Amino acid sequence: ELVRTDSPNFLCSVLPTHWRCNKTLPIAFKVVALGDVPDGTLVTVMAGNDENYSAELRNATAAMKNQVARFNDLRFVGRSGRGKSFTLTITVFTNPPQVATYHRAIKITVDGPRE
Repeated sequence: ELVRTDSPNFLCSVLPTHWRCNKTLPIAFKVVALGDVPDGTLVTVMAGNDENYSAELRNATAAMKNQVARFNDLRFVGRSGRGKSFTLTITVFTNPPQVATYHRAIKITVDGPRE
């Protein structure tokens, strides 16, 4: 497995985002989504609080084609956030929109423990 979504059939590789305005970190990113679709899917990273749905990202909206993606552009809690958890979701790119959510969302810091 990998950072899977609803099922181990759609797999991600990212590093934690437990703070506001993630930026283009040197960590880079990958996704692999196994199915019969001609494309792969669309991954969107959304920070809310079960009742907030604020979402806010900086290119953390990313599509897949040969059922794979390669990038470093994706940005979580983009134009800032506070008091929210990171609801990473895979939103599918065909007639039946297949919307899948990531196991563990972890609440984000404004400032930090110390800097």
